Amino acid sequence: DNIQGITKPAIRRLARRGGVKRISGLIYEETRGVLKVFLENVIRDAVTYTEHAKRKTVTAMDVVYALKRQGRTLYGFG
Amino acid sequence: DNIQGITKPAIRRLARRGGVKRISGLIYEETRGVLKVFLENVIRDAVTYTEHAKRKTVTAMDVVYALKRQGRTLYGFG
Amino acid sequence: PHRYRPGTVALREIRRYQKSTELLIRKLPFQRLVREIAQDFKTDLRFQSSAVMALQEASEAYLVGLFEDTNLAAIHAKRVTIMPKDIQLARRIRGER
Amino acid sequence: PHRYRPGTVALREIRRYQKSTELLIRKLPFQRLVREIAQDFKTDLRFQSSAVMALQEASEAYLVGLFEDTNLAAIHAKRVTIMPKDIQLARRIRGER
Amino acid sequence: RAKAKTRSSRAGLQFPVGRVHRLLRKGNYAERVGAGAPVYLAAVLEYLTAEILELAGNAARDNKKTRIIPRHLQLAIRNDEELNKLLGKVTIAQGGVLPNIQAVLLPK
Amino acid sequence: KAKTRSSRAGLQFPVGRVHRLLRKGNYAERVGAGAPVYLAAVLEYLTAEILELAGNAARDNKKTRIIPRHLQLAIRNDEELNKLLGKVTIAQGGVLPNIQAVLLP
Amino acid sequence: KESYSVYVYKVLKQVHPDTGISSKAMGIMNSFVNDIFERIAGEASRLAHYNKRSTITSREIQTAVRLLLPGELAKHAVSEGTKAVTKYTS
Amino acid sequence: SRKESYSVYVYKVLKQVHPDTGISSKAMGIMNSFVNDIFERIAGEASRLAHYNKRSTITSREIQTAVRLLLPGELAKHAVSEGTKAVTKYTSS
DNA sequence: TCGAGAATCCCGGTGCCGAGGCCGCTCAATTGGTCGTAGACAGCTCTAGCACCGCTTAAACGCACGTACGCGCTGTCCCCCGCGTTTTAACCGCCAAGGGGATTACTCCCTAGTCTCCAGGCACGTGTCAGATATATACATCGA
DNA sequence: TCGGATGTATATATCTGACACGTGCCTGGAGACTAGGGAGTAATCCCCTTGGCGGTTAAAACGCGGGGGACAGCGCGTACGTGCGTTTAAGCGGTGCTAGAGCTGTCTACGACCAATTGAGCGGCCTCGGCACCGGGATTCTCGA
Repeated sequence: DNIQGITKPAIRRLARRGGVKRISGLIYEETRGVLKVFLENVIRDAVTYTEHAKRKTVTAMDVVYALKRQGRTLYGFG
Repeated sequence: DNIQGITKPAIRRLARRGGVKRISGLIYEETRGVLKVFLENVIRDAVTYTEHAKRKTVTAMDVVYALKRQGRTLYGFG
Repeated sequence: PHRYRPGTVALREIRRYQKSTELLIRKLPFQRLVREIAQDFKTDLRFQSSAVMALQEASEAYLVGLFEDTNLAAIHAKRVTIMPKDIQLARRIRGER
Repeated sequence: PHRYRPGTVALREIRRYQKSTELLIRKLPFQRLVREIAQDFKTDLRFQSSAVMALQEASEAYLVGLFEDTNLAAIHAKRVTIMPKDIQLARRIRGER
Repeated sequence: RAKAKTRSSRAGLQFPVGRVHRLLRKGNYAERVGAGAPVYLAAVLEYLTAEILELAGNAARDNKKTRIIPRHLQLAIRNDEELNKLLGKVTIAQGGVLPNIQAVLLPK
Repeated sequence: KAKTRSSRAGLQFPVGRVHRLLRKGNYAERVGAGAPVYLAAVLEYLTAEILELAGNAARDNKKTRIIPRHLQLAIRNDEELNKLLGKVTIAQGGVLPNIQAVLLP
Repeated sequence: KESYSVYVYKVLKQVHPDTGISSKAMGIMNSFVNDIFERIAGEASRLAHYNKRSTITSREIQTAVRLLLPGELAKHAVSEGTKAVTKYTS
Repeated sequence: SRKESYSVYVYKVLKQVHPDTGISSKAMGIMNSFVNDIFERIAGEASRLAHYNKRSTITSREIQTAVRLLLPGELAKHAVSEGTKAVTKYTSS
């Protein structure tokens, strides 16, 4: 039950960074759900890369490749 | 100009296919503008493709390659 | 004098234009527009019929998708009519602008 | 005995977290969530701290963009508070279902 | 000299192993191409084509038509929940859009 | 006696390394003589523009060392570089400080 | 000119023996096959380049399939691919 | 593990532009990932262009067309001009 | 409820043109040998990821109170839909031509390939200063 | 509009830990020469794209109700900011240590590659049945009453 580990003030901080003034109650649950979906999608490809590499450790480069395949290029890790 | 060739009934038919019940009067000019922008974007890539081949004819391959470049793959033309 | 209630002739034609697979834009004006737009890139260009047909199909699909997205945006604002602010909202969320 | 009127503390924060770059989510809970999610794909799978940090930052950026989009959608609806329907509209317009 | 049995028949497929091998070699994908890679790719392509054609034929049958047209392709792609996201960024020429009217817009 | 191709073209980026990477990338059967030079020139110009914007953005903050935040500010503020890197996330970069006019009181 | 026309027709008749296909539908099927082929081949080449491998084998194509096909599609695709590879080897 | 990077060359470019500045390690890693991404993007577009015209050689024409396709307007013009200038100087010497 | 009116599905009859099949008939996929070599496999090393353990403290949280505003209700009014009337240029068929997009033949010159050598750039060690941090001060603003 | 009380940069000392500089060496980038194959050049010639003319009319433009929806204003009560004690757990520092990534050494089975060669797939020619279309009829929404 670590999806609740992303606390309500964390979502509030992210919304403030995005520039949001007021927050509804259901926003926390909805953002937890969408984050869970996004991490599932990215980690699926990362683990697939790890499987194809015959490795048991997920290096940052595999995560970079998974993000690139999803249309979200990441700079600063390789 | 020729952008006026995209008549108001054409915009109405496009909205109907999109599933829109009522059209405001300002929709038509904005739709013409966005269509012009999209056509410019695609035609730039298509014409660059036909220049690279040292050709003065814009084939269907150039158009489909341009569309695929903007992530708009088109099926049915080669 | 039978007068249809304003609104039924919308959903009626909507069923028709969603059931059909036409191109909804007159071919000659669109070809003229494509030739004009390409004139600003290279002088004295020639366009294959398949090329202009593909351009028309791509523009058709793009515009119907944009019209679906702006319909969703207009519904979100508790409205039935689509207004340009919905157009720029959809285009901005889609990352175009 | 004073009190800050609603709205000012939101900006005292919006400016603070926009002018400064941080992670904004506790490292260990997010790492535990990442491991829990990855457990459903491969058992007893190891990770790297660099990979966890990359996933952290990617998630931060994704939500930040999603929050900008949903804020704009909420403002389009003549509103200020963001509702879950705003998130759903943003995700549907972006194509993420 | 023995009988020239095709590789597709040897693998029990319908898509070409030889042609896919040639396209993989000439596509500049890799310096070398394994023996089983064309077979695997031909099998995957054949399965995908079979699924698309099955759903397209079902859609055509729903329309009381025998021959398959692009409209049936569009219906088959956009009705399924996986082929839609596999082909979410593509457009089917003359395929149109699937019928969908928002419930809010309906009268009464 | 030996002169590097980078210096022969009046460039800073390695023409030889670009040529080797073009050979190794399985991009095409053969690589032209001037293709690595052209690609290195394009990369050098793009890096020059990026570093110039990063540097003057950093100087705007009275910092003489360029950090990822300065890179993010430089890329997002410029219209064309933002278009080129619209779908790119810069680690530890942050976002442009902007608040919608409706939110202000 | 190379086209998957006869091949798609054979698959159709295997699945729907009493169903025809139009020329435009056949062209769309050919375009779909080419797109999927180039996508999977590009992903396999990318995997080989990432893992410093000079050849693409059934493993690379399998991983590319798993990456580019969602959920049940990937499972059935890898099932058919493994079946065909096992049939070919024996 | 002889890892290759673009550190020295990008540092040279910075000293060419701003002689009194420096790059942090994270920012330099972002620079390396930016140059690698741009390089692979242009090379892939050039390979696609070569394969589209039944051509089996990547020349300056292919790189020119690729950079014209990927970069925005004024960026494309400036990059094409600078690349042509570099190609001509390399050819002269 | 309801019935004239208006679309709408449906079914029969007619046409017509693309889907399909057949028949040559090239050419590229199959066989079968060598020839080299990529990675398959096993093994050694060292390294960084996992687990614990305790500390100090940021912050998460559950809880109160005030009130901003999200939403529903009322009303106005205006602009967009539906339909009838009047252009009009889109469409279809046709013919003419020229021009340029593919082809075939011939060099030809440019790059893959191989051998040699060297200098540059990357891993290593290190002295150094750009900047975070701690402490006190100007200063644009919620209530009468 | 201001007394005044905050979190807003500003002004200056202290580490300090990343940063840029000697450095050396080995390995990939230059020079040097071949050759032979991809590509430019030349001719050509036939498709097809541009151009334009006449007839039909489906479609577009325009005008006129008028009504239903966009929008402004008010009321409310309801959920959402704000201090605050706390308690909850998160970084922060130190070590154990061990699975596991990374690099080495055989060498073997696998992938080019080239000489026949042949059957499968491609181009061209019927050819007829699916499907488009039209016309009359049964059937199903609709909107004023």
